[PDB]
This record gives sequence, C-alpha cells and structure tokens, in this order.
Amino acid sequence: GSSGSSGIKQHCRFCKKKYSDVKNLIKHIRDMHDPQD
Ligand SMILES: [Zn+2]
Repeated sequence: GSSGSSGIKQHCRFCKKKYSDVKNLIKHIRDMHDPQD
C-alpha cells in the first residue's frame, strides 16, 4: 500500500517496555518513573 498507520508504536526510555501509542506510554512514565526534575 502507498500509505498506512506504520511506525506509530513507542518505547520506555527507562525500563525498555513497549506501547502501541504515546499516551499509554506517558501514563506508564508518570506511574512508574515520574521524571519531574
Ligand atoms: Zn518504563
């Protein structure tokens, strides 16, 4: 196909886990790591 929703999946920079979108990754970061400083 000439176009599609490819490459949208994301990874945690702290614990190297994976998510199919950025918003569930941001919730994971705020719940498990919280890089506030
Ligand atoms: Zn993580």
